[PDB]
Amino acid sequence: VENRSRVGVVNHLNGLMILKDIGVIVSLTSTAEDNAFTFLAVISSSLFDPDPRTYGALTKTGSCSYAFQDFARSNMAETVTGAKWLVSNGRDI
Amino acid sequence: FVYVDGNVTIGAAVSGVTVSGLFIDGNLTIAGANGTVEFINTTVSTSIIGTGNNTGWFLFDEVNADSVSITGAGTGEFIFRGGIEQTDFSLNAPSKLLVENRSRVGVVNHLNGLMILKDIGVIVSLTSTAEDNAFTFLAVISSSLFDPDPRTYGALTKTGSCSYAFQDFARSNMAETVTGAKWLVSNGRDI
Amino acid sequence: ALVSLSTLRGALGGGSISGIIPQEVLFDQWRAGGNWEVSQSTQNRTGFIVRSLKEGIGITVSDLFVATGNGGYQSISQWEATTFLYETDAEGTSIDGGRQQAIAIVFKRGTQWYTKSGDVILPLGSDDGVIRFRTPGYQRLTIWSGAQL
Amino acid sequence: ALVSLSTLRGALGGGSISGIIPQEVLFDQWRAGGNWEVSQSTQNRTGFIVRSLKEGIGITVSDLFVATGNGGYQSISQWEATTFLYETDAEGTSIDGGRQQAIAIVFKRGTQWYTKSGDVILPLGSDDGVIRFRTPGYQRLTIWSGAQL
Amino acid sequence: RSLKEGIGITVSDLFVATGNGGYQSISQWEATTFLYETDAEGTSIDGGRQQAIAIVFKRGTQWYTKSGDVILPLGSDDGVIRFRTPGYQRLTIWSGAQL
Repeated sequence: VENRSRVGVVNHLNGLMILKDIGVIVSLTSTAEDNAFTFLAVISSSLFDPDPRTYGALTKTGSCSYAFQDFARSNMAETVTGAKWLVSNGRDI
Repeated sequence: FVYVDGNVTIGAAVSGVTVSGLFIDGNLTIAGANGTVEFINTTVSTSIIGTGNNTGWFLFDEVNADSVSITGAGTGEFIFRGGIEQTDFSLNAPSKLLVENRSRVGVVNHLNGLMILKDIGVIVSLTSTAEDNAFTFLAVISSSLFDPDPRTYGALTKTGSCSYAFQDFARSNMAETVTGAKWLVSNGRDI
Repeated sequence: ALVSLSTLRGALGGGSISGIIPQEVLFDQWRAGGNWEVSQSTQNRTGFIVRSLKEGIGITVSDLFVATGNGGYQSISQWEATTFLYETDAEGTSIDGGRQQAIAIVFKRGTQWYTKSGDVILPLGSDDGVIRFRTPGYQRLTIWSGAQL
Repeated sequence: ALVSLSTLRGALGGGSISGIIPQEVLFDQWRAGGNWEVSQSTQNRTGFIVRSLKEGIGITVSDLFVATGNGGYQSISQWEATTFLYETDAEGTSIDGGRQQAIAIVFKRGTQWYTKSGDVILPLGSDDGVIRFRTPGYQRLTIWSGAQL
Repeated sequence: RSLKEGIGITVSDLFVATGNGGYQSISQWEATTFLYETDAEGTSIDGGRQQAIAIVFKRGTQWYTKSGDVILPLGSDDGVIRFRTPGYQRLTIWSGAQL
């Protein structure tokens, strides 16, 4: 899924999901279990609606591996399951 | 190839229109419209203009334009996309403005309304002086002011008071001044 | 007609700046010995002032516990800027007046947030999605929330 | 455009003396060593009650700051009615201490009575005619009538 | 505000009035604490109230002041406001609008 100004609710229970260049996401939930085909990737997307200025929910309990990149969301505490991967380089500024 | 010599206007309360494959040699006024419009593969030799009361959603695709202007008390949603020309923008209205997937954009002015800059290769310059209201907010996403050639930075200026939120917005690293509530939309847990 | 006066600057006499008027007296008699209490009537009455007071540095500390016929007594010092002392047997006294407790409130108004100390109002700016609390170490901190009433 | 009335109540308000009421607990801990700050989201909320509670008579005193996500800190203690202290070469003998006054006020709003402790609003249940005032012995317990100015 | 500094001999006390009105007592209506020293000779110590602050606000052509949660009517808008507090204090006045 790519190049959209909005998307509704997303549930990931299996398979490979790539969310790329997304304006606003109402909420994301997933429960996929680690294997050779279940993975989650997010690129240039947010859970923050510019209006009326609220943060969308997030939840991931499954064990499937994943990797975030600029997945803007709440800056508060959080908790995620599965083996995260770091892709952001960190040489800038 | 098709050539048109004149102006095209969407009359008051019009809806359901669709256009494609035309080279319009004049303005394109959109006033009093009720939304549900869609332009494709079109060119304009002058400035698109919108005034009066507007509702609904408008779409322009691959619509090269010399400039764009929005005014009035309308509260519609203008959506842009594509194009290969350095277009200008200026929004003074309570409408909502969206721009995405463009290689360039000329000067940009933000007096009122809600402007969302998304996925722009380069911006010549940006400005903003709006005021706080439930319809006003400035948000930018994945766009840089630094032109690769001749390797310079476009200016930035925000003296108004409307809130805002930057995510992945490359600009002059030098210290500067910005006015208005800021949201830390991005996340640092992952660098 | 259009108007903006009827907004927070509405026709009211200005916000809700009101303190129980120092109304007439009702009762004043002092008692030693065991705990003592009296009662009054709400008939044709909508407020009272209580000034329970210590005298003669007695062991008992000044306190206020107020109840109606049904409800239980409320704790007043429990929401006070209490001050203790660092009573020490040391020959070189370091008995400081350590501030036992401190309490403050943060509430919302439209796109503005305000915190109030005593009667002074501290403006905090515009909405940003987050609040921050900073305190020194070795204390205990609690935070609640509730309706604005 | 149209604005929901309830939303207007978040902007307007006044007339009757008002304040916050404790309704939930969001965070609570005790910590020794370095200072420690916290954050709270402003989403769907309108008020917080924060208490800097000091245990024992330890080295460091209780203090409080407040700020938004990017605002500047405000020191509540900067505006108060503070009780000072000073010590001579005293050898550390028993001290009186203890609070002196318990002055407060009470008020009623239709279905329920109330009394304002600092800025926290204390429920007093329904109205049943009978009022109660309690304080230990050796105390001055003056009372008055009162009205919502 | 009137702040005694250090161990000032004169404690902090604040009295306010109108241009031609009587003095109203603030310290009369505060929830204070005290620390009386020991009867043991030589164990001298000093403490009490050092910071005092008051609020003044107009309601029409009248001036009203609030202490604790008690409103003391100073008087009408006679034109001037009188104040009194002991010495060795750093008297201070700000402009405070209503909310």
